[PDB]
Amino acid sequence: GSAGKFIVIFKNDVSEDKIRETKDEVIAEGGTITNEYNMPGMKGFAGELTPQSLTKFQGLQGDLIDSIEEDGIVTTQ
Repeated sequence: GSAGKFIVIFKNDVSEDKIRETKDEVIAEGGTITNEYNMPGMKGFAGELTPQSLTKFQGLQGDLIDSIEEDGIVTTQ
């Protein structure tokens, strides 16, 4: 149902529980998770998102999301 899959990342400040939270927030909210990124210095994840969830961590960005890459609202590939 989502608008597709997305890939967001969190700065190197965000907390651990926070990560699981934000992600969980999407799980409960709407978006889902299919994969995650537990790299050294890189804390991100990949899964299903939408335009709604975006605005969520889209505005608060900078102090939460380091990089956001939407692949749902692409159309015409």
